[PDB]
Amino acid sequence: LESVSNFLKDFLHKDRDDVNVEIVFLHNISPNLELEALFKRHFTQVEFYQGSVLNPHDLARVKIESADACLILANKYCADPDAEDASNIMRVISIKNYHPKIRIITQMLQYHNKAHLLNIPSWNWKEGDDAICLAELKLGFIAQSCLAQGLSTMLANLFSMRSFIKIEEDTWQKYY
Amino acid sequence: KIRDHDLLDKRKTVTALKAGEDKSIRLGLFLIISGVVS
Amino acid sequence: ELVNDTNVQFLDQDDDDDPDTELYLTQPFACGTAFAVSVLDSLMSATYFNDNILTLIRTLVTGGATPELEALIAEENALRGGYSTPQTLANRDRCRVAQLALLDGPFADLGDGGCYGDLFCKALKTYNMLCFGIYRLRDAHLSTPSQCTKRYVITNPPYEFELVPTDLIFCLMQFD
Amino acid sequence: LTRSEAAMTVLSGHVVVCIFGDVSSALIGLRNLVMPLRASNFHYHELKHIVFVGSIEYLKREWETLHNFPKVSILPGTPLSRADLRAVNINLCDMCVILSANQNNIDDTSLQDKECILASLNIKSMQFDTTGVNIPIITELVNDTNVQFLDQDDDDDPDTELYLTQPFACGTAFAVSVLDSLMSATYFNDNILTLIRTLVTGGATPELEALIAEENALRGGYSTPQTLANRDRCRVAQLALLDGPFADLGDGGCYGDLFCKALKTYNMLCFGIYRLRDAHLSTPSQCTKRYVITNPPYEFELVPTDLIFCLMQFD
Repeated sequence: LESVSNFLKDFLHKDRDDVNVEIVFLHNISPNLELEALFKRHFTQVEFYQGSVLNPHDLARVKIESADACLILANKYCADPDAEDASNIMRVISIKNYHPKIRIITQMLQYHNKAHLLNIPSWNWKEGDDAICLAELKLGFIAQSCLAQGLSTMLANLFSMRSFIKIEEDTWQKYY
Repeated sequence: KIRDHDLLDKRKTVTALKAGEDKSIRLGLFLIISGVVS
Repeated sequence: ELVNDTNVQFLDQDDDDDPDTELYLTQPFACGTAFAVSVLDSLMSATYFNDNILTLIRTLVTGGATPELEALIAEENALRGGYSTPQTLANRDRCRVAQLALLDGPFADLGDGGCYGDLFCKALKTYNMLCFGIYRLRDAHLSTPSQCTKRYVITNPPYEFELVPTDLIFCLMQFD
Repeated sequence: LTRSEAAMTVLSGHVVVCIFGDVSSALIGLRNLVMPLRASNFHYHELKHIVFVGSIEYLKREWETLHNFPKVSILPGTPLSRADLRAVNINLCDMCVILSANQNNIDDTSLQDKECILASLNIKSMQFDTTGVNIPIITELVNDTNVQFLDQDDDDDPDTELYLTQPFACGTAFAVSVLDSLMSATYFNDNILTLIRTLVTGGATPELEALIAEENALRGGYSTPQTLANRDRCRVAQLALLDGPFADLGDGGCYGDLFCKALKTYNMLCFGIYRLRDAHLSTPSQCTKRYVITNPPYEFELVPTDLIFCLMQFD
């Protein structure tokens, strides 16, 4: 209910085009309390499924041969970061085994483990496949701000989709 | 305090038919069965 | 940094606290003094809709780490010391982030109420700086003098935008 | 030894053993893997050098059970670090064995082999002054359904048994679960397990394991004519149809002639053939992968790229 929230608010944003592609979700354990309410709030463009991404049987029913990309999410609040992102590599292996040509977008908790994606013979970043390394960007934005303050909040505003808003007041936030 | 709150923006069409397709098929089956039973 | 972004309330004593507000509205984030990792969840969507954008962030933030260089890091882990050459020495002509003050002689003539569009043109044509944002003093809109040295970030001000001699500008200065 | 010392050393035809070990992890009893490679069958210059790669704190516990053996070496390191396996000259080895001491500290029934699988993909994706995809690998698996991830050009289906799957038929994977069948065979014939014992362990006799039961270590003997006569046993080996003794028959002759010739001339007992996966196709291909044929039926046709298993005599 938190991990999808920051994603869905920006993916289904009103200020992009009628790019109505969001129609699926897939993980073993059943949804809980207001996650089902958040799915019902977007009843037309969610279509969740129970099923495990390690079975080529489950991938076949999700029609992943037809899909444009496969977005993989990982919990930055893990008890052992070097176990999760290693586990997450074989999620990429399972997908690339079932179908080699699909785009993978993924997130990595540590930096060193990012090298492993190049070993998978059908990973080619020149076709779009990429790994968002959380420690690399997190410490990168902070490092950049030691040269000029506010550059972290500058860049973090360029990627989230955001409407223009009018404020009548002369408070600082009118210009912001 | 609570800013402008949010914005009133929504653009949906139930795709074309989903709940109406399910209900109209179900109703047709109910009328078929209750015809035979009657 | 913050692990849970709702704790942003406690970083300052003179803000307005409200748990329903998003980070991007809150004062210590708009000032660039807080940075939770959760603002990077938006980067998934941007990377799906444009592949190119993440490569720009990479070059701007990491200090220009090229696919060629991270191959050596993947193989040996450590950063292997090189012996200098003309081709190596020509490599370091990249741009750097910096911020600049409107109190220096080159721009003080324009910093008493001139419009941003003149400063942009002057700096780019003379020095190739590419001025791209302005870092304003929080209370500079008020006529009443105040001791708040706190500032906030304005991205891409719209040409006819008026600046005051206490403002700082972000730019991409050349190497020489 | 350190990477520098290993790089100064020259190794070829050696065996590299990768161990995912840890300070808390259980003993896997490496004495069992070293022992058959030290059978008195081999001449001293014929022994394969063994190098272990792993965390030294694990090796410290195993090593006091095996320091009596001729050629052994340890590189303290991690199997995932390319600089370590570049230093032990992995591209010239005869076998890379990948083992996990961990198979119980995590109970997820799915993620169980994750560290072990990644080590195989690292070695296959190396490159040298050629790519690493030709290097011999035999990795173990804790849960046999993970066999799917060892290759990119197989057909994945979770309902198939190991014995049908490509990397097991090629002899590059070996889960322990295939030994569950050995119960039935040992019930229906007592004798069969004693044959497996003598063929696999390097001839460990009930007399010898009594000394091991009493002292734990392998007690060094003083040589005698009766001791020296003991080492006339047969050894497993594989042979290529490109040598002069058999090349005359390797262009399409039938296996039955080769069997008779080799047995009558050299007492070899040829018993299986190790075929190149694509040799049936007319289209040339780069797959150096092979599969095992047991006991081919006499009038069976062979091609000059095939290798044969046999039980060569000592001399």
